[PDB]
Amino acid sequence: PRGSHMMLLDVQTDSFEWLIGSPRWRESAAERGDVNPVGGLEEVLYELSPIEDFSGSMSLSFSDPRFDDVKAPVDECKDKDMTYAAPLFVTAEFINNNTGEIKSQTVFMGDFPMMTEKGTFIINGTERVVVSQLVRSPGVYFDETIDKSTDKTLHSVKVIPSRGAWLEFDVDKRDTVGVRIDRKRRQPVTVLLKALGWTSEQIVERFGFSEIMRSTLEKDNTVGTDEALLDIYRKLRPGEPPTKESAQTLLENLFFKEKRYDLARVGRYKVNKKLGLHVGEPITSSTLTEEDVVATIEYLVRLHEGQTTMTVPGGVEVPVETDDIDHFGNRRLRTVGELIQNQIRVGMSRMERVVRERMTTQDVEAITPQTLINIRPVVAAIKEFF
Amino acid sequence: PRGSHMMLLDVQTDSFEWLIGSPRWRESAAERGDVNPVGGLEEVLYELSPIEDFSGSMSLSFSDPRFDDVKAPVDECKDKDMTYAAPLFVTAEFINNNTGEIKSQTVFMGDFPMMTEKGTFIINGTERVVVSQLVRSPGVYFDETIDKSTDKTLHSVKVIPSRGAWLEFDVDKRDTVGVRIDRKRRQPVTVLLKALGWTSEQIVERFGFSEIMRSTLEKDNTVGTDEALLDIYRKLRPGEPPTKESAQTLLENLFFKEKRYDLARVGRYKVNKKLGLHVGEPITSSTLTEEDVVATIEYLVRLHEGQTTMTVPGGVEVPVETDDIDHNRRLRTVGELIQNQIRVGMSRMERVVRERMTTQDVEAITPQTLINIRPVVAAIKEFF
Repeated sequence: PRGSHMMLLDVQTDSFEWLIGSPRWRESAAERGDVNPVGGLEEVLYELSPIEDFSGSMSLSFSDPRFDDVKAPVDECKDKDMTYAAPLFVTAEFINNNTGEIKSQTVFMGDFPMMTEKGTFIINGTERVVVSQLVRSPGVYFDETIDKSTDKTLHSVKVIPSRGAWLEFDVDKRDTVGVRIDRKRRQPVTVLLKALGWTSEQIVERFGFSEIMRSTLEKDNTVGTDEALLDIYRKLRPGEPPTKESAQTLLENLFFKEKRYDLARVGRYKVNKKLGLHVGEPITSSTLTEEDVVATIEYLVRLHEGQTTMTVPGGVEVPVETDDIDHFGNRRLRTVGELIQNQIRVGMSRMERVVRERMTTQDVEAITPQTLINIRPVVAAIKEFF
Repeated sequence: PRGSHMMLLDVQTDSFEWLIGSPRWRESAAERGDVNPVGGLEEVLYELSPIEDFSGSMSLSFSDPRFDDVKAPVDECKDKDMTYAAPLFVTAEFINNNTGEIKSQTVFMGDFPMMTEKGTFIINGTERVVVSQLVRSPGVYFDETIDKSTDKTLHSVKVIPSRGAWLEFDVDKRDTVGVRIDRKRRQPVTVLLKALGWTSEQIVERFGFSEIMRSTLEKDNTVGTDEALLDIYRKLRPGEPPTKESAQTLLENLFFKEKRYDLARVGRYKVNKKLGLHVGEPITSSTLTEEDVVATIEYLVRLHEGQTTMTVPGGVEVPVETDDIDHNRRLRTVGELIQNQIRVGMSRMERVVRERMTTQDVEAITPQTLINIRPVVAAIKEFF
């Protein structure tokens, strides 16, 4: 329950105009100034494009989202218990990287519920008002709890971007240090370290001061960078055929590429500040770095052993403490358009999984965008939202 | 932040029709089978009527909340930075109980922001959406906490009504049992007991099993009921001269009178089961009782003692445990939200009436001389 107590109608309706990339939004973005304006649905399509198989001999890209006219007037949608919506169409482009052949099509991506003049939606005849929400603002947040069972003191940390996957570390009751990538299952943190190119020697050179890091390294079953990369792939894409190259591409696109990851200026500043990085640098790139990952793990571990300061290589000394003040200032306001955009992403990612798996079972000459694209996860996500 | 994630527009517009007691609502509430329907503003006026002076020699009562036409239309209010509103009038009659004379007048209560067809309000030209909230449902809720500085287990309890003042008890890290009334400042719980007419002997008799209750009673600097009542009044009403009577009156009005306090049937039931009170008896009232207050303190105290069972005098055995307040919760519509701000404004308007009832000449007293609508317009202006 994180809804606003009060909303400005115009701010929310403007955010829906943005989400659908409407003309009025373009001219409002043109006056207020200025260029590089990207629609909400535009962004989502741009983010996941291109979708590739593990080979990767196939790619599929999305672009140019637009709408047809509404299927029925509002009053007709009310007196017939229908949803006020407009058909969504995108430009999908399939590429066979072996031949270089390109197959472009227009694809229907489902009926998209449109905001009325009242700033409302009409779902199944019922008029609804979507409320803006207060969510955790970008940053890196450390905390402390007590285990329900053994009553040991536990520490965890969340790297929360403005946009993209979550990265979570924790010390558990079995004295291990773990990593959760994109809310997936828990792995020993040494796995992620190796996937980034760290040898066991470098790991003990850096984290040898901690015994739980030395024990985690022992009870860690991966041997080498390649094996760690594949363990991550299996945790994130179960049932799908792993390769060293696609897992490597996967990890890069999760945190280190601007396309699907963004801390934004506020997140990048707060991460630098908290960990003592970029001591004299301005904010340019808003992706995570290898330094951020290593620093965060070190911070968590020193926090667990009861240390109060720390200094990363080339950084300044910072206090090591929980961010227990995870209230007031550490929250931001997500408009209606942004909320819908987020649910679109979720549906899109499930659609993206089906594309990859259909790329491995379909005949490459019969493969078109239409054969690859199942829009059900997208219409189910919107359905779930309302 | 406790707003809904989604509202149904027809629910919110209906709640506003209910608030202003419109004919549209009165119809809608007739076909639904609601017998004897009462509007939102109408309900509030009843809760505070009549306002009687201490001596019982005069009274002031309110009725018939009604509106004229709105000042400017929606468009005109948007263009001129005007608030889209309609003047509110009530009927207020003053009775002199000595002479039997009645003085009835129509009183202006201020400009009332009206909800549009979009479920919005135009305030100074800007269109705004008030959001329904999810609040804690009625009942009595015990929880457990760990103090960082001592690793001590702390327990707290909140008695939440459907309508009215909160009541909180807690065990701190100094092993004192305290109370917060209407979310005001903490006092030792023995002050509340003394204020309710309990003596130290009666307190030691009922709560002697607890060392922290003995300790709280020791460190309690209040001697007797009268001193306890004054201390409470000081905490609840700062800057104001504390008398004997206006302290007892305040405490009665907080929890034990229907005018200002309502557990609702769900609350009354939940409190009964939790504390093992009136096991088979039917619900006759939804106010708090002294029995509830004492039982709640005892529960919290036994909870801290590590005890697993409690049997209140004349009650049944209940398990002693914390509550896992996960879900419950209830929905407060926009109309109900506005109604609560009206209550606040009206209650301040009420205190001024009582003040003016003392210092004015009864033969010159009219409803217009008693009613100052400034706290009401302030509560409304603040809300939006």
